[PDB]
Amino acid sequence: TEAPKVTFKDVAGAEEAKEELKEIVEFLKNPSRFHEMGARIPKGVLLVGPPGVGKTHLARAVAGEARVPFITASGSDFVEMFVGVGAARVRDLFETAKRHAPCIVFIDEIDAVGRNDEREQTLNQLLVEMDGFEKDTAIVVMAATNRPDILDPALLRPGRFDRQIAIDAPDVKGREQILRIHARGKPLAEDVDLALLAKRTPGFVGADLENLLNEAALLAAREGRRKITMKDLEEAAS
Ligand SMILES: [Hg+2]
Ligand SMILES: [Hg+2]
Repeated sequence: TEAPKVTFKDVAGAEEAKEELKEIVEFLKNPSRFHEMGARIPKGVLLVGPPGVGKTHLARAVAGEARVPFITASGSDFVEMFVGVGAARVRDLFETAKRHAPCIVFIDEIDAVGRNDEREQTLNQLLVEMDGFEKDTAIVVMAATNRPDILDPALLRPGRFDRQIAIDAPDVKGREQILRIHARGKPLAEDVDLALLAKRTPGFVGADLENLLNEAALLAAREGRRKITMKDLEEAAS
């Protein structure tokens, strides 16, 4: 019931995405206004971009910026459940979401569902739940993927995820943020400059930054060293 603490001011980069999401935010902040105005918002937004680019974080920031609940679920989990259970769970998800107007329902790993009885049954239920939305339903469904081209076309038809928003690799601030988060718990030498590390890793995604630190940690750990140095980070980079 408590909206996330994360807001747009906490999201580095994604400047274009934020612009395109302004409309969703304003709707979530005052759904009654858009209803009375007879306006019409998507209700289905797909964030497109590579893994470790901050897609989930941004979606959470939308709920935070609008100070509205952020209800999460995983397409992966749904499909892992017994045949029919994933569908039943999809059903439970939207029934619960409807008791919290307005809100954001975020389906993680939509690829698992949109890309086998389990998957199909889960997908058909999601399709039905989305078509089941009335123009008055104060719900915005968000999802994320990097391969929108191999996604079941049905998920992109009008009334569903008919709004896509590109999310590129993190900018220098995004990378620094990712690096600082993953550096927690790792002993760094005084000469370690995470800000410089971010500047010198343009194009890197969350996974690369994570393996860079882990690989630096392993080197220092293997050589029996007590602290990770800037050189270790530079060596682990490639
Ligand atoms: Hg809702
Ligand atoms: Hg991360």
